[PDB]
Amino acid sequence: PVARSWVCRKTYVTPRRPFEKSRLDQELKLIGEYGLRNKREVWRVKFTLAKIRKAARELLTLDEKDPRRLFEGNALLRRLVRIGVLDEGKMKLDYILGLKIEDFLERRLQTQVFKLGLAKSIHHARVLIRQRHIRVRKQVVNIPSFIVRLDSQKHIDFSLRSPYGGGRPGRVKRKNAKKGQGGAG
Amino acid sequence: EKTHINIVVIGHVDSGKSTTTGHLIYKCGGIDKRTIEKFEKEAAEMGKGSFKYAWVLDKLKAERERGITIDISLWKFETSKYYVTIIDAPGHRDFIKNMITGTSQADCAVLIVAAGVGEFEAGISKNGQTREHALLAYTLGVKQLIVGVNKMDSTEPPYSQKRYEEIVKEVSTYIKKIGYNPDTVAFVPISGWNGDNMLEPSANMPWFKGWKVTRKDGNASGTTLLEALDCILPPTRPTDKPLRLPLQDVYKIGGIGTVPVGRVETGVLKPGMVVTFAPVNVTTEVKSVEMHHEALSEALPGDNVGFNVKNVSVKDVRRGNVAGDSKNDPPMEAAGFTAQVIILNHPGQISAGYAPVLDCHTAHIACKFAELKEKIDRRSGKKLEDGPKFLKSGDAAIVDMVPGKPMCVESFSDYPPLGRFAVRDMRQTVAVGVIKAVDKK
Amino acid sequence: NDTVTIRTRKFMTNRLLQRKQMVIDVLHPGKATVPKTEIREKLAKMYKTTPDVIFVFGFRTHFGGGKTTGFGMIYDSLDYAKKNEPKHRLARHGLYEKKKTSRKQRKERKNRMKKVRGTAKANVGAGKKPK
Amino acid sequence: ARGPKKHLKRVAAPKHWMLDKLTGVFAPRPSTGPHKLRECLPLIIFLRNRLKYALTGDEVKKICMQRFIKIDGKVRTDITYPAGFMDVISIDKTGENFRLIYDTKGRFAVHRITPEEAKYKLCKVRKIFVGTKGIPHLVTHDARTIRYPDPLIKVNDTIQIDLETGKITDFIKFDTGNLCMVTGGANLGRIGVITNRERHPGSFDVVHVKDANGNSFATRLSNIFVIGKGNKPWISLPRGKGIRLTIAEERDKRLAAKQSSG
Amino acid sequence: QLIKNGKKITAFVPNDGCLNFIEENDEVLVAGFGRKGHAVGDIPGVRFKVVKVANVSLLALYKGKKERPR
Amino acid sequence: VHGSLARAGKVRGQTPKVAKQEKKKKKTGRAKRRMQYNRRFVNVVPTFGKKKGPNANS
RNA sequence: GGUGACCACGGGUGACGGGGAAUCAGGGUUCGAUUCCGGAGAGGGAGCCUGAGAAACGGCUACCACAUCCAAGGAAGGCAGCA
RNA sequence: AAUGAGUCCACUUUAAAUCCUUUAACGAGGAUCCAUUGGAGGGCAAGUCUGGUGCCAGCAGCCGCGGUAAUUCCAGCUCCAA
RNA sequence: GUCUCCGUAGUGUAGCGGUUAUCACGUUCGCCUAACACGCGAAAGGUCCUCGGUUCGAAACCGGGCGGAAACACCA
Ligand SMILES: [Mg+2]
Ligand SMILES: [Mg+2]
Ligand SMILES: [Mg+2]
Ligand SMILES: [Mg+2]
Ligand SMILES: [Mg+2]
Ligand SMILES: [Mg+2]
Repeated sequence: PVARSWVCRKTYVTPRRPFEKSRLDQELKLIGEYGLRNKREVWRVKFTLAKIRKAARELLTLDEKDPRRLFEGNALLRRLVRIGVLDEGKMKLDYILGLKIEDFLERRLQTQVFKLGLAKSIHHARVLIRQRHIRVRKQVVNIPSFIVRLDSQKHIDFSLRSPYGGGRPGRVKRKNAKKGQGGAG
Repeated sequence: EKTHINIVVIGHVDSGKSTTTGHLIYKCGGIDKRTIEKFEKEAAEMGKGSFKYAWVLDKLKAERERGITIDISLWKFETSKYYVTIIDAPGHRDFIKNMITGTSQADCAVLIVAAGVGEFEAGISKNGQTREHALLAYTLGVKQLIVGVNKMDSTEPPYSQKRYEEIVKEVSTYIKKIGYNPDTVAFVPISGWNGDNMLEPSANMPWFKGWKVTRKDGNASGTTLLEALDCILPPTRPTDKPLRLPLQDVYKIGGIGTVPVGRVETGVLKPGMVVTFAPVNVTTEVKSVEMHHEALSEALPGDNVGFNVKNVSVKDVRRGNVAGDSKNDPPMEAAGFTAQVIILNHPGQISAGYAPVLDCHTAHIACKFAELKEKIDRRSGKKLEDGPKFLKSGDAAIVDMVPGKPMCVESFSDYPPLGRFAVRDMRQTVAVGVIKAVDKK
Repeated sequence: NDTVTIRTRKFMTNRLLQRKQMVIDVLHPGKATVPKTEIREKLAKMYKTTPDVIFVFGFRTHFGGGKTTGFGMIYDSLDYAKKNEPKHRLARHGLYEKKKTSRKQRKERKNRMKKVRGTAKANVGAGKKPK
Repeated sequence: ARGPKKHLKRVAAPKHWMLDKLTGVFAPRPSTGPHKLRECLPLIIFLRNRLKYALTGDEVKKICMQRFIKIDGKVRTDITYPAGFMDVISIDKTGENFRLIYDTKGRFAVHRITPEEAKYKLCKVRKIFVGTKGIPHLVTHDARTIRYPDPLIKVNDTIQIDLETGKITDFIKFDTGNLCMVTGGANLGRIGVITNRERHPGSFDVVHVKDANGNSFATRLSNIFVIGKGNKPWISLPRGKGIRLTIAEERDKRLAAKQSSG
Repeated sequence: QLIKNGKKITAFVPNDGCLNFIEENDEVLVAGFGRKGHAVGDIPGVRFKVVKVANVSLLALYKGKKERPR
Repeated sequence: VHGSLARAGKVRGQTPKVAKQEKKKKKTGRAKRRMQYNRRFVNVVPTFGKKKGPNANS
């Protein structure tokens, strides 16, 4: 019949137990520190790490010199150092199990623009990114969860159309300007 | 193309209204001959052989068995000038509610009174249905009336001429006080069963010369009904105003679902947009438009059309509801409204607490008088005294009306056909008037 | 007009249809997706051809403006263009007309010709009265 | 079903056709021809997804009607003709010639070849038999049959066949130490030399083949197709030389290619 | 009485004044009370509760979101 | 039946109807998380009380 | 003669089979009417013509159950296709 | 100062449209362009606040609350979870 | 739409063209007990579904409409 795809998967897992005072504060620490909207996206990155930990753990139980362990071993190590959460010289499967979620959270675009100084605050960063102001390479990106790679980290900058790089100021500046010239000769 | 109008045939009890219009349909070519030939065999089978012409419109099994018209019958034929729609009314005392539905959704009316000895003297009486039929026609937005003297062959001598002259003056002496004009209305001799002078001049009527009517828009002269039917004035059609549609009837047709049938009086109805019903507050899109089993693209005012709705059950919408476009202002329920009415006849008095039955836009429900706000004179709306106490016959009064049942009406100042209504009790019309102010819900 | 440049890539000639195929990317820095007519006339100037045989379609604007990628069709002759081209593009440029009736009526006409057998007068007269 | 099937769902199409999931629901469904539909390329995909000459199905319809596509020396107007293995797809108007040979990953690859190397074709004899009046016949891996063959050709050998005549120009005997190509299964598309032919009465024979790099693999006899005399292949082998490389070394091949091109 | 199978069951009305919202001979969407055909709380032998009446939710009537179809 | 159903909705009828006071619109989303993160984490209270709860009714 | 406690035979299934889905230490437990493959059916049965291929039903014949038109003499049906 | 959600020009898309992406002119100070659904005795995060009701109404998946000073019902306020 | 029956304290429901009352209740209520239980003491409770017509005045005599219960038909 139809030529659809219906290939979808959930990107997060809810906690087994609700209402732990320890877990609620730990997630709220991260949400406030990294300026996140809700607990789904701290659960999402946690789910991402768990999938990486599960894949890394499976390879570790796999016998050494196994082609699959060798091929997929450097495959996941290659992309972990590409995004930047893993040190260039820390290229061992053991060191992956030591990864946390803070490093996976600071690679976010909202965090990097704040750290780059383009934004005055982590929460300024989210609204700045969402308002189509920042760009990576020559592409404007309006998603805070855009993880950046080591190569793309330097290119992060203001978009040309935004009232921070090129000209063309915002409407409120124009309306204020036209009101000023309309109030006098 | 052809203008769109409506004619209702009304008269006394057992006056042959359905027989006369059945004979008219046959002459004009509405249906063929063999089917009528098949009705006479069936009619002769049960026993009533004189009711064959009326078997065309009296389709109901109980109507034929009991020999009495009970329900409205819609039928189609074509004149030589435009498109004409006819309805059939019971004309009985018990079914007074049923003629009210049809006459509200009726442009022109045709009153017929039998000329036979005994049938006429029963027609003119306190119990006579002809007298309140004319008043109900007047109060339900019918401005054009044709009077027809039926069954001259029954009376003795056949074709007396003087008897025809007498009966028409008797009805004319009643329309004078009703408000109609004898000059504007048309008078014609017809035969329900004999079958004379419908399409061609009758060779048996040398005494008849020709009727004439004078109106502000011109003159007209003729001999049979069709001359009057083609010389009537087409009414105004306020198409620019928001659409309203009272629920005449609802049917469930296999394969297309629910179909509400009713007359359009304002606006234009098409397939495509969404409509809202006031008393039940259901919002649905119109599926299709058909009248007389013929498809349409638009529904001009004055069209008795049957539109199709989707995702609506039969019991959800019932007869008497008003359907309007949701994009324009849709009708709501009215917990109260302010209406002026005169009093026709009442042996007793009116006080706070009396519950008559109000009939408007094919809706018939009993309503209370919350309070008597003010009594005014018979005409021109001139204030006279304050502090109403009791109401009698022959006087007007404003009043606030709070019906318990859900209901929807529109002010006469905006919608003429919707503001026209009747108030009845004791199987007599006791009040006639229009609604000036309404309260939305 | 001041800052609108046309670049081509994946260019290849195929005399299979006597045409040369390419995918073009426009650069409208602060402008809306440039209309196909302007691309047609500029792409013609780049390839030295009259701007009535150039065919372009499939123009998708990237997120944030600037680059828009489209597909380019050029031909050696307008004769060949009428020969092997989809009819919508010919209708888009006005060289082909589809002044027809809706498919629903065509099916009804066909079914109604199925009811009448043989007689050409009624077979061609099946759709006259039920207009 | 009540009769022959004449549809092919897109998902159910062979993998080596390399079709995607979103363009449509159906697949070319190749017509009957010299090759089975699981190991054939319909002309529609070859001129749309291989060479990108045509964009849609009707565009490849026009090119076939104009009669420049010439398979195995004959013009073919069928949009879904089953091309098959080592068949010469000659398009004379463009001057390019293609020999349809599997790549290293068991997929048919675009193999441009010289015009004079398109005048001949290799073929695997499948059944040898004698007809009426004592005339020996020979049927190949294609549905092509010839009469009066050289009596030294046995089953599962290779015959050097030239186009436009249909005669046997030469032949390759099936023997140990002969270069071959695997035409089915996991080892499909691997060029190697016969090392051992073990036989199983009542069942399929298994042959052992060693490639140039020394890797040894086995397959069924029905997936063998000898394309060389000892060591020297008789056809221009495609890029990769029919050598199989594991997941380890194409990765570093990309990195080397990327680094050189970067 | 269930419109299918015509069986008679007792359904609890789970609010403070929603019984007044219930009159005679109406369609009510009854649901299980909570624990799979078992009696809940101090109510003896009642395993069902009413959810909707006259095709309008009992919660909406309780909170005044929408009123009876009068 | 005992016919004791006449008391349905008793207390809810008796309860005096006090209207909700109008209040400032509450920040929602990331800002709501900002408020509660600032409230409970980045703050120092010199007053004692043995870590009383967020809804102290002192 | 053949089959059966290594469960024959019979009965039930809210049983179309499978690829697969949910849950997820490991082992498992449920679910697969549903887009891919295979089967079955076209209201219930039965019987056939043509054709390479049908026991076909957007083919025919008959019966059963429903049901349409009729001038009552007859005639025409199969949405578990899209709406 | 910045912005979209909305109106809305054109382009683009498309068989023709629509939507999306582009891109004009408007478009935010209760930025009233107004986030909800369930809870606050324990399990289980959150009140031993105030006003009503008084084994009644009712709540309560389970323990249990209510018979006049209800941390549990009906409300207000305030907190909690997503 | 046609018709048929029913409708009276909150139920259980007498009634006379001059009176809607009683009754088992149901409740409020003094009556005892911390609270009960148990029993003891009076009440309130009605547009006679609603609107009228007839009558000197009707709940009932009649007519209407409303709702519940019974059927009968209703195809642009
Ligand atoms: Mg089954
Ligand atoms: Mg299945
Ligand atoms: Mg079958
Ligand atoms: Mg054949
Ligand atoms: Mg069959
Ligand atoms: Mg509370």
